[PDB]
Amino acid sequence: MVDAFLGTWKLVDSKNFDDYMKSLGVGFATRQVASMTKPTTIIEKNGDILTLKTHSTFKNTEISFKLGVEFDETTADDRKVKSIVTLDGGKLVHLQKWDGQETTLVRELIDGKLILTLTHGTAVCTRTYEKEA
Ligand SMILES: O=C(O)C(F)(F)C(F)(F)C(F)(F)C(F)(F)C(F)(F)C(F)(F)C(F)(F)F
Ligand SMILES: O=C(O)C(F)(F)C(F)(F)C(F)(F)C(F)(F)C(F)(F)C(F)(F)C(F)(F)F
Repeated sequence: MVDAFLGTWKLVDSKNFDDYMKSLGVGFATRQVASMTKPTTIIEKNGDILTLKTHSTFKNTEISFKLGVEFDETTADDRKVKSIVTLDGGKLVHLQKWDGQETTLVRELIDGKLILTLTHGTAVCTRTYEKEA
């Protein structure tokens, strides 16, 4: 039931991303660049395999994963994590686990916009994406 997430999305709003990055220990110079970067997220499916690409002028990432099946991931900030993505309440919930820590990356559709909520520790960041043709 992931179909409405699929496509190409552009960042159009960000709240508290610096807080989130700082909670994860990202260095100030990197946070400075990241705060001014507007990534493009591409979400594709091939049967029950999703691929999620994040493209920007700074860093790119790509993950592929089966819904509800754990996968190894190396994050943009070089954390080596155990990840799982599942559909929960109509949201794509990506949970990353490493060193007993956790962070969630939750995507929900609200009025045709894709809202990404990032939570680590007490930091909660909300990033809004709009669909590109
Ligand atoms: O897709 C997005 O909009 C996003 F927020 F930029 C992000 F790519 F998910 C991200 F959170 F920045 C991240 F790259 F995944 C990150 F978590 F790795 C990090 F940069 F925030 C960290 F702080 F962890 F390094
Ligand atoms: O610590 C880092 O070096 C990092 F995680 F790679 C990052 F630079 F923070 C970063 F994630 F690239 C980013 F800058 F935060 C970003 F803004 F590029 C991103 F999050 F947008 C994207 F997802 F593209 F990596």
